[PDB]
Amino acid sequence: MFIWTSGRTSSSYRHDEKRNIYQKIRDHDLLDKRKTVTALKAGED
Repeated sequence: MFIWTSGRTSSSYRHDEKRNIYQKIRDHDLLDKRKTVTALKAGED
């Protein structure tokens, strides 16, 4: 979806390496479907 406004900013989305890791771990879960069910939650604090 394009933009109607105007005020392009910096990356901070593709740059940061720790910003493109989430899609990684989740990729490791795809192989957990067989492993035990959910466990040890994680979010904030």
